[PDB]
Amino acid sequence: RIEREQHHLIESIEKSTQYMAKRRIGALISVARDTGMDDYIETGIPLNAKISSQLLINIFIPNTPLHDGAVIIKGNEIASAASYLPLSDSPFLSKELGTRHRAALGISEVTDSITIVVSEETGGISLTKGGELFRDVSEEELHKILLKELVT
Repeated sequence: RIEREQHHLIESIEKSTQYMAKRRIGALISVARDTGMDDYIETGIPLNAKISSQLLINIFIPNTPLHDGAVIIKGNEIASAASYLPLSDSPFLSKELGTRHRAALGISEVTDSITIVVSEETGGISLTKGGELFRDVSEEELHKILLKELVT
């Protein structure tokens, strides 16, 4: 049950971000954990949808209603899309990185959530946790981190 759901969540994130990275589609996916993110869920469009790679991909297609903003995953659902996330004010964040990176950093400073970013400029995948940014991670590295952090 829970472990299978968590592995399916990881697979869904791996497959969708690989798809988007290849096509350089910007994406922002925040996975809630012990810290509650209900307040940011309430800022987006509610989906309460089953997790799948296909739905994640369709959400972030450019020039669509749901593509701007964050997807937030809570429990075993895609809770919301087009959600707002607080932007980090850190001066350490590279000027090369965009708004999605700053939003992922900002939510990671005030929650224990794991947030994944796909850069629309480079296709690189980045991850934020606990106020730190892990830039342009490999597929294997993404896999290891998600296995460690999302499987309990």
